[PDB]
Amino acid sequence: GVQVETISPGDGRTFPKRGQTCVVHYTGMLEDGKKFDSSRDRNKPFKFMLGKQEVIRGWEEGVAQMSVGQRAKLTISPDYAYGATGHPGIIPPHATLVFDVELLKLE
Ligand SMILES: CCOC(=O)[C@H](Cc1ccccc1)NC(=O)[C@@H]1CSCCN1S(=O)(=O)c1ccc(C)cc1
Repeated sequence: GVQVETISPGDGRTFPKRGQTCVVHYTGMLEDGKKFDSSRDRNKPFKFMLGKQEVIRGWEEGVAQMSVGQRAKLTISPDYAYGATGHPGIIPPHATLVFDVELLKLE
């Protein structure tokens, strides 16, 4: 599933609701720890609507547990990410994914 390990705490009271747009900054890594993507390096937060299934299951469920302001490490097993298929061109089959995600704002 998805594990959430806090880096820096959020407000502990404002949690994303389905239908809201989560605004975040993230870095993604495979098990070797190497960065394969980063919104921070583009200096532009990434946005997604919780519940629209436009991000992997680990992200919908992991970010849903965070509060605004929280920065956490999300460790996602393959079944909650790309499974046996992977995402051709960047994530191989059977990949556990680790993301550093900071929930910046809700819109
Ligand atoms: C039910 C499935 O939804 C999705 O697999 C998506 C769709 C998407 C891919 C790249 C950029 C934006 C949106 N990606 C991710 O959920 C995940 C987490 S959210 C950040 C994006 N990425 S990722 O960082 O793991 C990734 C980066 C680049 C590529 C090309 C593919 C995946």
